[PDB]
Amino acid sequence: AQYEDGKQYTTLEKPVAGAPQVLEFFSFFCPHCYQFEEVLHISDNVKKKLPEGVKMTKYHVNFMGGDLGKDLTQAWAVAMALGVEDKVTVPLFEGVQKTQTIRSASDIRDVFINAGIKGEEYDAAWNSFVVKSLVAQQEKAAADVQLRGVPAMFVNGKYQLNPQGMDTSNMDVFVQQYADTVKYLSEK
Repeated sequence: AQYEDGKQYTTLEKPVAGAPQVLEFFSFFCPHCYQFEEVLHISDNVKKKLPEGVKMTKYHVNFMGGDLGKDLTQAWAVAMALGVEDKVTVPLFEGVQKTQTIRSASDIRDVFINAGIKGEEYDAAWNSFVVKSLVAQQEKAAADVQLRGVPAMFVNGKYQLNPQGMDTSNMDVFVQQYADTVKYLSEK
């Protein structure tokens, strides 16, 4: 066929029931993640090709960048709870990987303050049990699926994107292939 298991995707040996329809994992320490977000806009171009009714989930992971890696997972939980993902994703990536001004929880916080979320609002969110459960979810979802590397996308808890099996000579072509694949997997 044109899409083959082991080529553009792999199948999970141990399918994850009740998983989000399109589930994506990343880390602000992850260099391909930076690429995926700021150069390629993967999440975005996938959405543009998903059918009606399909929700997209994105989670941060702990296994990169030690202590600040966990801090980043909690802050992403804050971002999700407050609905400010789109206002912090870029300053977080650049603060971790470009300018390297993110070294502590306090620097993560500064990014939110600069993005216009209020101090009190952030600290309350930061400490809330709603953020605790949201952290728990991020970890649970990663745990369910063997997760040892990012970026990673899983469709219907069953299939995992395999970008190493796609051409990278042209970036636009890589994105569309990636996106079309998710759509195919989506419909399967």
